[PDB]
Amino acid sequence: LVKNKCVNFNFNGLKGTGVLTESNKKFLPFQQFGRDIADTTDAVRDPQ
Amino acid sequence: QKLIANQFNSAIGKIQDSLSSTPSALGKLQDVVNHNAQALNTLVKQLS
Repeated sequence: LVKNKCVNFNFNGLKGTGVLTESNKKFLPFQQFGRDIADTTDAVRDPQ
Repeated sequence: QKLIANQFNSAIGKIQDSLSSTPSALGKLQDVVNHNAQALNTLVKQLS
């Protein structure tokens, strides 16, 4: 897991490109992804 | 001269209250701001 650097990423098939940072989001056990008002995944729980 | 100066001074004094008191006083400038913000937010929301 590379953090703080623009990378191509693939999280369980969710592909994208960007900077990954540690988050303060308060997810719940049934949530894997967080979404913005554009329906773009902007927060992800690492699978491992 | 003195009466005219006093009338002008009191009238100029009431402008602060008139603008700050009546809510929809700066409504035209606020309308410009809101229209820009709304158009950009609509553009963002259309991505979903």
